[PDB]
Amino acid sequence: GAMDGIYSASGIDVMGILLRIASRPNPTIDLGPLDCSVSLTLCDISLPDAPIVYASPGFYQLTGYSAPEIMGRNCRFLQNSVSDAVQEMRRAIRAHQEVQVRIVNYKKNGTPFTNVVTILPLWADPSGHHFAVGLQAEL
Amino acid sequence: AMDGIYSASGIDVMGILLRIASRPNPTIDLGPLDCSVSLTLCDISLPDAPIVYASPGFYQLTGYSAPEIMGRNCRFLQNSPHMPPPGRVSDAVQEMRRAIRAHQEVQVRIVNYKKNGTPFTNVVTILPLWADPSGHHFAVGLQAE
Ligand SMILES: Cc1cc2nc3c(=O)[nH]c(=O)nc-3n(C[C@H](O)[C@H](O)[C@H](O)COP(=O)(O)O)c2cc1C
Ligand SMILES: Cc1cc2nc3c(=O)[nH]c(=O)nc-3n(C[C@H](O)[C@H](O)[C@H](O)COP(=O)(O)O)c2cc1C
Repeated sequence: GAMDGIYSASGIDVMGILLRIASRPNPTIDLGPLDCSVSLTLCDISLPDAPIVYASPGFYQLTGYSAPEIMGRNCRFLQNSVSDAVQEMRRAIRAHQEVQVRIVNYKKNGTPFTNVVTILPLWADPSGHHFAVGLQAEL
Repeated sequence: AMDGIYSASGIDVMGILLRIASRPNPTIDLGPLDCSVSLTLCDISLPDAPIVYASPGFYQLTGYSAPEIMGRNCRFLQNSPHMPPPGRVSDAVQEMRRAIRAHQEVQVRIVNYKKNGTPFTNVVTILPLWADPSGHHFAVGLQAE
């Protein structure tokens, strides 16, 4: 039992999330391949204002932020050092629909980028937690 | 087309992991994995099983960089330039060797050396893949201190 969870330092089971992605009915977006450098956030929609409960190394690398600086915050801070992508994401998330947009975001140093953002709200799990996954990519 | 914007290497590592997760007759329970996991992918149909991909977690765990380790066999991790040669060879090495050869899952613990010479008890798990559209067999390794 000393090896329980040694392959997730966060104790988050991202692979559980991957399984949900693959199992979703009526998938509308194909992610294509993901590797371990992927920018990825998990937000708990079951908590008020969809706070970040996990971000991959790839997200920190993309944005220049660190864990204490972003954990527990809504992803919208990325939009500031407004776009119709914002409302497209708001509405999709509300309907629990998959959505993909391009939108201008900003790294910690204030540098703007065009971020290709995919959000899969997925679903509330029997515990009631509701992990939404977002993937980011600088184009 | 947005295909491949979420894998700069082109490789579907996470599709690889998912297949693994749901494999029949598992022998080891991997447990939870996150995106920091140290991971190597080796093409064992190519001479001396070269690394064709290592995760950010692998470079963070071991201290090497991509161009230092790509194309190389993973055994360099058993070597510190600042240790004396071994007669004391771990059973871990043979177990890995024999498992790889039989396309068998295997999990051992063994001493490796970060690039700065520090030993760590690496818990290495090696899993087999099926022949890719290539006809090539791969092995996925998961490392962790
Ligand atoms: C899992 C997840 C990841 C998200 N990632 C991003 C992102 O990378 N960039 C961004 O601008 N918005 C992202 N968002 C969108 C914002 O968090 C927010 O939902 C958006 O601004 C619409 O809501 P609002 O009108 O209240 O601000 C993400 C949302 C979720 C649920
Ligand atoms: C995917 C993969 C990952 C491996 N990862 C490690 C590792 O992290 N540490 C280690 O000491 N050996 C690792 N090995 C083992 C060596 O690469 C090699 O197979 C082992 O030393 C046995 O072969 P040998 O007797 O020729 O040295 C890995 C092998 C494979 C195929």
